[PDB]
Amino acid sequence: MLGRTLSRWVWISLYYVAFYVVMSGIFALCIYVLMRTIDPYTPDYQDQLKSPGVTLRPDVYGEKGLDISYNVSDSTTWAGLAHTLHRFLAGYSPAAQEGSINCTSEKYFFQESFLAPNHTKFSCKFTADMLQNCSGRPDPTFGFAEGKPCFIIKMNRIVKFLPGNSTAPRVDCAFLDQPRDGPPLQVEYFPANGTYSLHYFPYYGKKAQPHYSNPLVAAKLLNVPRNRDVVIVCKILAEHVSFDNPHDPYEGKVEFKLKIQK
Amino acid sequence: EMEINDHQLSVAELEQKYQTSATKGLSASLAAELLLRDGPNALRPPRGTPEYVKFARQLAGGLQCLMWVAAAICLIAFAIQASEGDLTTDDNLYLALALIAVVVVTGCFGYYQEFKSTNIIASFKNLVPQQATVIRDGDKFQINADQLVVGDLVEMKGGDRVPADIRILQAQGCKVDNSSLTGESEPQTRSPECTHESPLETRNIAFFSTMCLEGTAQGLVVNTGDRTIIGRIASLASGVENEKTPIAIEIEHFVDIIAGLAILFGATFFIVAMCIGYTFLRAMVFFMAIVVAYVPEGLLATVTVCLSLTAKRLASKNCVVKNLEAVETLGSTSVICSDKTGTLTQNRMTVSHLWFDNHIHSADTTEDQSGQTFDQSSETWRALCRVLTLCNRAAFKSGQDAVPVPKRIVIGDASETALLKFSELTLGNAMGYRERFPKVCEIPFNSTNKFQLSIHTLEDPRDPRHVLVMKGAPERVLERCSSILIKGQELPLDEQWREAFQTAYLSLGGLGERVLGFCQLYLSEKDYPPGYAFDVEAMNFPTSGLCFAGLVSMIDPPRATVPDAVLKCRTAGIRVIMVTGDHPITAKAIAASVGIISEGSETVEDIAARLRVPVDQVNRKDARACVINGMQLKDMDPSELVEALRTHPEMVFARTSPQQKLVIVESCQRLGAIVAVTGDGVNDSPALKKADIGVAMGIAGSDAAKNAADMILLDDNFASIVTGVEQGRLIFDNLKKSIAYTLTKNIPELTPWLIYITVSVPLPLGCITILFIELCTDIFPSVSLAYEKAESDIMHLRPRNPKRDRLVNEPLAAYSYFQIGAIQSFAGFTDYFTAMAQEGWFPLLCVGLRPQWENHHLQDLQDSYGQEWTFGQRLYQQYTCYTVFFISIQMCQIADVLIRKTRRLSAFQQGFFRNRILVIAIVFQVCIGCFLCYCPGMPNIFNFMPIRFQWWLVPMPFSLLIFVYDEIRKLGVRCCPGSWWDQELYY
Ligand SMILES: CCCCCCCC/C=C\CCCCCCCC(=O)OC[C@H](COP(=O)(O)OCC[N+](C)(C)C)OC(=O)CCCCCCC/C=C/CCCCCCCC
Ligand SMILES: CC(C)CCC[C@@H](C)[C@H]1CC[C@H]2[C@@H]3CC=C4C[C@@H](O)CC[C@]4(C)[C@H]3CC[C@]12C
Ligand SMILES: *[C@@H]1O[C@H](CO)[C@@H](O)[C@H](O)[C@H]1NC(C)=O
Ligand SMILES: *[C@@H]1O[C@H](CO)[C@@H](O)[C@H](O)[C@H]1NC(C)=O
Ligand SMILES: *[C@@H]1O[C@H](CO)[C@@H](O)[C@H](O)[C@H]1NC(C)=O
Ligand SMILES: *[C@@H]1O[C@H](CO)[C@@H](O)[C@H](O)[C@H]1NC(C)=O
Ligand SMILES: *[C@@H]1O[C@H](CO)[C@@H](O)[C@H](O)[C@H]1NC(C)=O
Ligand code: ALF
Ligand SMILES: [K+]
Ligand SMILES: [K+]
Ligand SMILES: [K+]
Ligand SMILES: [Mg+2]
Repeated sequence: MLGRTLSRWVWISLYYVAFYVVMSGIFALCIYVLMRTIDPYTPDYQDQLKSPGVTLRPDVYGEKGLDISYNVSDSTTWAGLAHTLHRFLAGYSPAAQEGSINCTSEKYFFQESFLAPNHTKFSCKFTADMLQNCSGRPDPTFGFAEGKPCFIIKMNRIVKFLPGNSTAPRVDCAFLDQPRDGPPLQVEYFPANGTYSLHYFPYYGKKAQPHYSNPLVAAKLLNVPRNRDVVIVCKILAEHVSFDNPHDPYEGKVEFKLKIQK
Repeated sequence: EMEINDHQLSVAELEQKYQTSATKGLSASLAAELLLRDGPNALRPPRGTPEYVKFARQLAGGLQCLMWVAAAICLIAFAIQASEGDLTTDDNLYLALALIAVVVVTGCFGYYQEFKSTNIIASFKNLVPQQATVIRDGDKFQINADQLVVGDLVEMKGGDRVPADIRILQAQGCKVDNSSLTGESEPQTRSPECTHESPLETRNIAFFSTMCLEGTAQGLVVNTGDRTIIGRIASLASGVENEKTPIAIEIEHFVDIIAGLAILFGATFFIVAMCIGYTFLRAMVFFMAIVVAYVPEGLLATVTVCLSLTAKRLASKNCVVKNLEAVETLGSTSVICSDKTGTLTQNRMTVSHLWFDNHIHSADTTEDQSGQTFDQSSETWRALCRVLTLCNRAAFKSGQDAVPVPKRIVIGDASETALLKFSELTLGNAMGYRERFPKVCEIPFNSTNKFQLSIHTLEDPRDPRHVLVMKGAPERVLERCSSILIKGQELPLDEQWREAFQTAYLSLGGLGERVLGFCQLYLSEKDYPPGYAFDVEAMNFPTSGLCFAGLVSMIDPPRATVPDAVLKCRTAGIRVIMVTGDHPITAKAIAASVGIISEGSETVEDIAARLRVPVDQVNRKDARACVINGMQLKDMDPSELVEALRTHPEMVFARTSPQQKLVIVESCQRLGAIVAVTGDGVNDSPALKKADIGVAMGIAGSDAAKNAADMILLDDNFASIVTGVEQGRLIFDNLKKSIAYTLTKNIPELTPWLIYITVSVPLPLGCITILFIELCTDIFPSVSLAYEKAESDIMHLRPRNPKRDRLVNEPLAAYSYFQIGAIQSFAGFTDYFTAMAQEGWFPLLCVGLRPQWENHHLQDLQDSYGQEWTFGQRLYQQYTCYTVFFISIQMCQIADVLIRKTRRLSAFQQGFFRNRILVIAIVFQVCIGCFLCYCPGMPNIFNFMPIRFQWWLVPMPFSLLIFVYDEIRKLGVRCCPGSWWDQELYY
């Protein structure tokens, strides 16, 4: 009998239980109505997705930011990066691209009807061999053994996002601080000129395209000085892709620090 | 030593005791030695705690310590995270700075809450004289009063204050007023005779810092400095424990409740975070966030602002408080110990009753002349008015035409002033009337006559007859009188007339009145020519065979509003005790007049007189009224004092010392009662200091009383006491409502953190947003609840029980937190899930998403649609969630401020828009929220995002539910006043 008697405790506890059950039912009904209102294919709003983000592989991270360091004379500093690239491209192997189809239109793959199996949309096929030399099939070191590393660059997918069809979106990699006497960065691109084909866009969603694969661009860094702390920025050159955001460093571009020991 | 027994000792014994002489005085060397050994004849000021120490004390407490601990945790987290190079955590430093600023501001508000603007020491310092005529080894010289020692010769020049406690050796017509000791300005004769056993009542003792009105005297210094009566009074007034006010006690109670609940929540969820897997750093950050979310950061500031608003409203009614906490204590007061002279009365002798034409008349004694008058249409009345106008020696100060008659400055005795004021009020112009009747002869009330008589000349030049008028003591006039005027006819005095006069005199004197007899005798020009030499020393005046005119009685009457104010206070359940330093008969008469003693109530002596039985055989329980004087009070033990207080609900204390007033106040307080003291005197100052609320008069109050009091009645209305009681009860209720409104919103900002910790959803609410809610958006709506009207007749309710009735209690806390904050939290989470789902994050994906959501090494997190997100985009979505939860809380708080207007009545009954301040506060809150949401730069400065209107509209049904639920609860409470519903769901 603290504060009130035992029976009064029973009544007040029963009242609070009924109150909270009613409130939980109201909350559940509200959530159910919201989920019934939600569109299963297209998000209602994309206020935070005006421009896509850009990542690359391998993605060894320092505390401040993306930082890759390895030694050409030591194979222990290379195995992790090579294994990361291999496990990433395992999902782009042709056995994993069965659900996709071959596309050659070289223009926006607009689909208004669900003609694929599962009542879905068609998605285009991107196999690892489209990355030729940097695909890893002929050279399993991915260029890291000869001091010409390959970096796979992909842009984040956004539903019904069009990057601009005057030309295919392009990847351009360069030094962040251009050396005065130093030569500019020389990069070889896979596919040629490092363009994402227009038939990979628009992305229609996970339900519409369950087998969708982001197109990849491989940047083979040729002219990189050894025992230096260089910084490389790779940005997407598309009409509707913007990389001028101080708050988001990964929007439309990716910056990483590279150090090739010898 | 301090207790005076020197009035009971002979002159030779006193000389032997004090090593002095009655004539020569002390020697200079021995006087210097005694001064060195004793100290100066000055009041030593006891220094109090300094202002910086008080302000530092204001920086401590449950809430202050919790905020200090939270700021320390923020600083430690920032310092540890800065060492690891994670410089993006400046939010911890900013939050620590904000918490420090909140602590400092709350301390400033608390210091303002308890600040006092009175210096009581200076008031006593001004009472001390600076000159003292002293005789040391002959050669009478004048020095400062501080150089006086116990046993010393001093001359009592008229018009100067007495420089020490002095036993009179020789006096020549000396007269003083012991107002600082008794509250009475009546002159007191001082003579070298021990007329009483008590030094406070004897005639051979003069008191430090008392005015010598007239005459010269010589005396021997008995006590100096703090050993004097006034020194002990000053020490008693200054040295009283500063006990907390009831509002301070209630504030501490709910602060302890909140601090305990915060400790509980923080501790258990720190343990839970550690158990389910978290670093100690993260868990202590969680503890800090929980404490910040739960603790009301602006509650104390809002309480202080509400007290300030109530103080401003009270000062608008000529009632000023020395500190903000005084605005409440007059409400919940259960006992009022009131002074009589100057507090309940006007401190001015006034004609009250007249006895002429064999009938007792009652004159209007109101200071505004608004009462009922008496019959003034009799020849006997005109004759008596002529007698009382002509027998006036009082002089009038010129230039007082515009001054009201009761407020005029008159040069004369108290009785003469009262008679002249009565003449001015009734008859046209008293000075003119006296000018038209020149006095050929006049015998002053010097001595040996016991009456005042004068012979005048008729106004009409055609009548050379003279009229002789006499005024004196009633019995002395009676033995001189031989006839009495009845109905304008001269009837010879007989046994019946003498018996009637004696009965009227006894009845009139039994009401504590100063009765004076008036008579006249028309002379003749044959006996004395108009040019006769009426020499005063020639005894030529016969003064025999006079005709009685009537009887006039005077009293210090009550103020006009005092009886109604006392009646209203007693209707409000407050007990009114009268404590005065005046005589018991006058005290009982005034208590009966003002309503402290109700009609029909009788004392033990009254019952004994009615039943013709000795007082010892009368049962004490039969008497509803009781009068105790100072002698019985000092003979009475505390047990008998509390027994008398419990036995007699109508109590009057008369002839009481300041120490006895203090004893009565402390006895009432020890019974667990809130005690109010109303006084206007230095003798009232200790009781004013001790009382929970001390009230002093503005004009009539002395400086010591005004400095001891924490409430001043500027206009001396005494209805301001009723106003203050009403306003204190109102502010108690409005503080309950405001605190409920403030407390209800702490749950919707605490639940997001608990959910975030337990189920690892992305953070729904931020600490900066929580601080904005606490300190910017909801301060004004909570403050605006102090303008709420009373729901019921609060003046017909009894005072609250200080132990039972608390400002914040379990029903209030339970309702406000659980019932309402749960709905607010459900609204916030519904809006949170809505805003998340419209952007691609379904609730099931949100469950457990936090580790990937807050990963900086993860820039392509997929949502429910497969879209990949960067960390910055996810952070902006999190800020959107912050803003959505903030807006939900804002709408639910609009509904809450609507429902907090009444605790029992309906919003429809009390009116939605009658509180214009509340409406403006709601508008301001909405405007501030809109500015925060839609000002450019807010996403980067304060993490506020421009949200869509659907997220404004989602919490509106929840706000409507809050309103409807509170309306239904109040309807059930009204409909069933004694059911389980009223018992449990009423706060
Ligand atoms: C001390 C007392 C505490 C009491 C607390 C309340 C407890 C009960 C409250 C909630 C429990 C869960 C209620 C779930 C209601 C769901 C109703 C429903 O049937 O919806 C269906 C969804 C699944 O939809 P889908 O994926 O197929 O849609 C796909 C979209 N399409 C259809 C377009 C393709 O099911 C779902 O979302 C399930 C997930 C719902 C989100 C739950 C996340 C947990 C968060 C809790 C915060 C609550 C705070 C309460 C604060 C109280 C303060 C005192
Ligand atoms: C309600 C469901 C979800 C959980 C049930 C938990 C029970 C044991 C808890 C949750 C809510 C709690 C109540 C909440 C509020 C009050 C009012 C307070 O003055 C006394 C305790 C009391 C009465 C609590 C008792 C214990 C309680 C009933
Ligand atoms: C790279 O590895 C070789 C050994 O294989 C070592 O000698 C050299 O110091 C390494 N590079 C640097 C500069 O650290
Ligand atoms: C969906 O389509 C794929 C196409 O390969 C097929 O393998 C799978 O069985 C289908 N599943 C359903 C449930 O229709
Ligand atoms: C990549 O491989 C192809 C085929 O072997 C070769 O022709 C090309 O020169 C290689 N590129 C580089 C720079 O290694
Ligand atoms: C690009 O798409 C638009 C429709 O959005 C179409 O009108 C236009 O012809 C296209 N341009 C090219 C170069 O394909
Ligand atoms: C892109 O690559 C093709 C070869 O497939 C080449 O002919 C064309 O010039 C390249 N475009 C640019 C901009 O270099
Ligand atoms: F004025 Al008083 F006791 F009557 F101080
Ligand atoms: K809070
Ligand atoms: K006081
Ligand atoms: K006190
Ligand atoms: Mg007084």
